[PDB]
Amino acid sequence: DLPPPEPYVQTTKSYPSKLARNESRGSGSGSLFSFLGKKCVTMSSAVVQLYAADRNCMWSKKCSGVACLVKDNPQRSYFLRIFDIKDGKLLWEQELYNNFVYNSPRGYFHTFAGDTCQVALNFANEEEAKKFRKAVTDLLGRRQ
Repeated sequence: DLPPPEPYVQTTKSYPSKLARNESRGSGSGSLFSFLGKKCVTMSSAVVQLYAADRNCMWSKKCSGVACLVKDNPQRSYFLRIFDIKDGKLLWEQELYNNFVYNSPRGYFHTFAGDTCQVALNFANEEEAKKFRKAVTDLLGRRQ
C-alpha cells in the first residue's frame, strides 16, 4: 500500500544558486530576478503521480505526467519539475535545496517537503523509481 503521510511544518528555505553569490556555499546578496542566463541539463525521465497528504491522512493526486530530473552543471543545482502529457506544460516544480535528501520508504513512492504542505510522488513503474533514487544518490555521491 501507499506510505503513511507525515506532518510537515515550515522552517527555513534558502538556495545558493538563487543567492547570486560567488559560487555555491554562501549567503549574502540582493540580486534581482534575472535577464538571460539558464543552462540546465536533464538526467532521466520517469512518469509519476504527484500526491498531497490531504487531511484525514489521505494522499490526493494533484497532477500526474512525465517527470524528469534536471541538473544544473553551470549553475550547480538540481531542480525537479513535472510536465503534463495532455497540456504538455509544467504541472509541478520543486527547487531542491542544499543538503538535499531523497526519501523512499516504499518500493516506488518517494516523499519530500513541499512549499508549505507535504507532497509525495509515485512513479508509474517500480524500476523507474529504483533507478530514480539510484540516480539521485549517484548524483549526491558524485557531488562536487
